[PDB]
Amino acid sequence: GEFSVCDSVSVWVGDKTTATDIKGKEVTVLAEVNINNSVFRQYFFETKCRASNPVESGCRGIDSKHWNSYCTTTHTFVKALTTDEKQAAWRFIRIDTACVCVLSRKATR
Amino acid sequence: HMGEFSVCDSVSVWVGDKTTATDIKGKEVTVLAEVNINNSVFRQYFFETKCRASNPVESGCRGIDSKHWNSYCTTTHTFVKALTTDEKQAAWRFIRIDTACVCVLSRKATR
Amino acid sequence: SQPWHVAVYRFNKYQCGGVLLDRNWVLTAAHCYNDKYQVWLGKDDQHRLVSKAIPHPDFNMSLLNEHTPQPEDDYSNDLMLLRLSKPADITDVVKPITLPTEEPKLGSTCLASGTCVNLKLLPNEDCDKAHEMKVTDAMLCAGEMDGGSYTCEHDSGGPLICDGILQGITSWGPEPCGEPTEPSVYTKLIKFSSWIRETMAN
Amino acid sequence: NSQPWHVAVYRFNKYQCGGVLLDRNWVLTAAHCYNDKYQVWLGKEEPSDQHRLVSKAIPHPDFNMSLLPQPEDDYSNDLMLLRLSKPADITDVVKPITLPTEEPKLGSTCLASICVNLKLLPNEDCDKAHEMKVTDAMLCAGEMDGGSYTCEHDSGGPLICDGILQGITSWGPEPCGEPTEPSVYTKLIKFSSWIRETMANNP
Amino acid sequence: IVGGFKCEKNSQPWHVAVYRYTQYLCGGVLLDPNWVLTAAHCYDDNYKVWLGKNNLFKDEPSAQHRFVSKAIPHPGFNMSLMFLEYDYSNDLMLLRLSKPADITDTVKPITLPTEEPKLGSTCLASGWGSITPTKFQFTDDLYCVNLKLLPNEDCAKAHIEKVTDAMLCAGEMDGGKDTCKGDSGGPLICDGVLQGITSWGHTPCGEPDMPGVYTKLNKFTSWIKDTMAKNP
Amino acid sequence: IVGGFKCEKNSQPWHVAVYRYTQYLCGGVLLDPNWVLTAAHCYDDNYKVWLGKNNLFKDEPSAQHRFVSKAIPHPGFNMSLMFLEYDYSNDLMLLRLSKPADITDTVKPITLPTEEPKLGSTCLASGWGSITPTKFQFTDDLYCVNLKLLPNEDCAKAHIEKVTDAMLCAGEMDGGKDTCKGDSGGPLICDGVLQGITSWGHTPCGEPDMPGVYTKLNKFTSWIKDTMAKNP
Ligand SMILES: *[C@@H]1O[C@H](CO)[C@@H](O[C@@H]2O[C@H](CO)[C@@H](O)[C@H](O)[C@H]2NC(C)=O)[C@H](O)[C@H]1NC(C)=O
Ligand SMILES: *[C@H]1O[C@H](CO)[C@@H](O[C@@H]2O[C@H](CO)[C@@H](O)[C@H](O)[C@H]2NC(C)=O)[C@H](O)[C@H]1NC(C)=O
Ligand SMILES: *[C@@H]1O[C@H](CO)[C@@H](O)[C@H](O)[C@H]1NC(C)=O
Ligand SMILES: *[C@@H]1O[C@H](CO)[C@@H](O)[C@H](O)[C@H]1NC(C)=O
Ligand SMILES: [Zn+2]
Ligand SMILES: [Zn+2]
Repeated sequence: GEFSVCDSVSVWVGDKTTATDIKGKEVTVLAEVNINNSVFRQYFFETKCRASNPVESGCRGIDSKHWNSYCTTTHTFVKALTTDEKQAAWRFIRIDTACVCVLSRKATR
Repeated sequence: HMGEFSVCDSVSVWVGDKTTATDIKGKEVTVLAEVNINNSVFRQYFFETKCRASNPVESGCRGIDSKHWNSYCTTTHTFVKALTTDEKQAAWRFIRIDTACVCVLSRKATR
Repeated sequence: SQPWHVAVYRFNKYQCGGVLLDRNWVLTAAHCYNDKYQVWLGKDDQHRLVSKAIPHPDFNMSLLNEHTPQPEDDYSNDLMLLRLSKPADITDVVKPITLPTEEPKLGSTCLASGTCVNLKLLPNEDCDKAHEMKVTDAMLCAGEMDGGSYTCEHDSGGPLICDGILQGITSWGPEPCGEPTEPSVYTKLIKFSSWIRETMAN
Repeated sequence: NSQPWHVAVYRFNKYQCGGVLLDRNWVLTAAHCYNDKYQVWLGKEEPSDQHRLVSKAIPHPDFNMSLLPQPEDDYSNDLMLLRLSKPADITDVVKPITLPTEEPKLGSTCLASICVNLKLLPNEDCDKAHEMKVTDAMLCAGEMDGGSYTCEHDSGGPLICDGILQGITSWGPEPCGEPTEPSVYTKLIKFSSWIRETMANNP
Repeated sequence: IVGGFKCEKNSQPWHVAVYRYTQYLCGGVLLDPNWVLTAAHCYDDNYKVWLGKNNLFKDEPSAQHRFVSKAIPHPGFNMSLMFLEYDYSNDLMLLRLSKPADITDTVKPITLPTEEPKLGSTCLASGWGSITPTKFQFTDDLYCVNLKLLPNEDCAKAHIEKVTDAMLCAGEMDGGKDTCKGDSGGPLICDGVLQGITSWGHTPCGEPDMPGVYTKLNKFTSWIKDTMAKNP
Repeated sequence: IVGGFKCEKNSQPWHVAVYRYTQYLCGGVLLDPNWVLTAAHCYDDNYKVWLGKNNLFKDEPSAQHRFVSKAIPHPGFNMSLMFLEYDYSNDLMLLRLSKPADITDTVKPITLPTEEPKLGSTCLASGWGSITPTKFQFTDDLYCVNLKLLPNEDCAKAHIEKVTDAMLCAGEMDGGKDTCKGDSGGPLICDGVLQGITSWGHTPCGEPDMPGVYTKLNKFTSWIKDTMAKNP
């Protein structure tokens, strides 16, 4: 019946230690949050691609003779507790969220 | 104009006027704009990405073999932990947020 | 490598999984009930239409289709047998699975399937703790916990093969997945063996 | 019918920058968009478009090339002139744009091309967001006071305040910065005599 | 055409091969020297028409080849088409040739229907579409096959897509016989009378309990005779 | 071929049209009675071969049509090709025919290079490809066009895709003439001697300062005779 142009996988991540801030620098994630002892733990919902070429032409269903295609992982920004050297605060970190298909024109005639 | 492009078009915005959300348990819940954690005020902003159209082109998504595949663009969601009210309590619950615009395929029965 | 897995294409509502029990029968959940069905075996592989829909009489139909999810819902007796209009061909990819004989051990390593899955069969109170639905003695409870990466999968009607043998059938659960550590509730298969074996023979 | 001066600078393996067409022969982008190879795409390939190769790259000398992320970085003098190998054709989709004449008024409405309505804020509102160093040779613009904000950042792109070209997008986190934090553009009047000079001495 | 036989040397003169410049596109029937009828979903930006052919790769002087100046598809066809429940209802398209066809022995028009076809009738379908069910292996020779006209319910039962009163259900139930990809626009001649045009079906083609769906031409005999004289 | 003239009847007997069942695929060049040469990116799962043709919809008796029994593409071609900087380097493929070409007046093989082409050489390219730059309008008649062999640097300048050792750059710099979609696998004969095959280029075709890229056959003459001798 129906199926995706690029395959994906969704998992919850609780073992995330390092991440990339919105400003572009590295930051270290903090497992437990809110009060002196684990009122709630930080879990992130991520979605990555399974392969760049699910079908060796790239994405499924593309007109291989006309287009060059590849599947790439798209990111999103989520607020999360982290630390830089010693200052710890709520920062927007880059989280994987989808698998989209990209296109270019095929020069082959 | 001359290079690479998305198979389905999208738009990314920061939302700060969000009041309602349908959480992970399927329940309608109210989203507050300001948090209160460790002596400070930070406003709740969510990064959303939706589709611009279901048909960026009549035949569906771009670059698809319209004489073999039926196609449409649809919006994909993700779960983000946010401050919410479920009439009685105020708690941090996972709410459904729009995140991507993916393309779906089916097989054409036309010969 | 899970040959018994079948996909129940319900027409204009969410898909359901199921188990192949006999060259002629398929076992899914009652909350998967609909007027039109289409059973996809394998992996257009094989696909047959369903002639005989049979929900366990002791299930609540009011619980069916778009209720606002309240935690006092007794999904108990969530079970259904579908009969194929034509038998399923056995291939190295389509194979049945036998009903349970022995009782489930708590602590067992179980498998589950699927916008694999290595579980452990926990006590029912662990499920009763997430006030999501009513958990009774006609149900099982399973969760997973070996790290900080839990996969988001919830297959309504799919199997729960514990200690190598069939033991349960995925009941109602949040979709695509639940809160990150939360257990899911499956329907216990032994408690209902008599009903199956008779409806499979009679 | 909107912004005909806009151009895309295909920097090959690096991030695609934007630019403004100033003459039929000259394109103006940002110095930090500097690379070895360039390809300039003007227009809305599918002909309405236009693509020219660049024959001369000329960054401002007074720029720090080591910058090619820390808050003590001076992006001052972030400007570059690219000369096309063949002239661009003026059409109903490709038009040049004039250098500024009058000074920009604070509080003016400005346009900006994983087109937006900005307001020219006082340089301090930028200084307070410790991202980079803000100097008198830069402008500060911010999208303001709605409920939801947009996510755009076109390096080398034009900042057109009240009909006239007033700036060129300098550095900034991409795809976009934070929810209310302003962006910094390179103030053009301040470099007007330099552009006119590099344009009359390199034909 | 899966599970068929090669058609006799010049048995189907109404058969047309619709091309798009140099590439094959669909089949069709010749109604009038100036008119050809095919299926709406073959809509492209150019139509050449090869008249009176049997083997697309041989020398046939009997053949003619014309161009098309106008194309008129039925307004009921959703052109977004060319969720799994699609409605390929009014799948039909008139195609006006440039210079008229030289009606000879090997190029003869076929007559429209004035009859509601009967169930159980033995129908004929032809075309240069695939002979293999899944892989698409088109044929050089024009193939024919004999199908049985089943009731519309057999189709609705087996297909997830809409079966409406503008559709004719035909095929074999034991399987092995069915039209397939590339046969569209071709005729479904039941009991000597043209009653349908090959539109949609299931891939793999020729599966048991999965009949093909053809456009019912007698619920459209009006739009054709109107649009034909109009010289649109 | 954009900006060309209709060829002179028996002028290109080495020219072949490679079909994939009923659909046009690419052009080609005949080297040995039982061997045809075309581009690698024309890789599909069946190759029929039309020999001695001038117009695809006309009746030509002098022609022949052979089936292909074996396909041998160069291992250098990244077949994932059937980021913008692609490398279509070793775009080459040998196609062994089932029953041999009947060498006659209208079906004659062209000899492989010994030479290394010189610049300024006027080269000829033929093909059933498009005569329109933007959208694709294939031709029934075989067109021929005379291009100039430019330095490989003219190509690398304008194209974002790698121009390399195994490539020949040819075209006109004013614009107006250049092979185009559908001309692939065709020949690029520079001064009576075959030197290349049509591989890739830019769409729109015939744009000023945008020459086409052809496969330099001289760097492959050892692979050809080796794989011809091994009768694969
Ligand atoms: C075959 O082609 C693929 C592209 O389809 C090549 O993979 C790409 O390699 C480039 C560098 O050459 C990377 O920038 C791309 O990101 C790669 N593609 C993908 C989808 O990630 C591959 O290297 C080529 N292989 C050979 C032997 O040429
Ligand atoms: C023709 O096809 C289109 C799809 O291409 C139909 O649109 C869909 O219609 C169904 C209901 O019939 C909806 O559930 C889908 O969500 C629709 N959306 C889209 C984006 O396809 C359309 O209805 C059909 N034609 C007519 C005349 O209605
Ligand atoms: C059936 O389910 C509905 C909704 O949960 C409930 O209100 C009703 O009481 C149930 N039926 C019985 C007999 O308890
Ligand atoms: C260039 O950048 C470095 C690091 O930001 C800085 O220390 C140095 O002073 C700069 N160069 C000049 C000439 O200011
Ligand atoms: Zn099937
Ligand atoms: Zn171009």
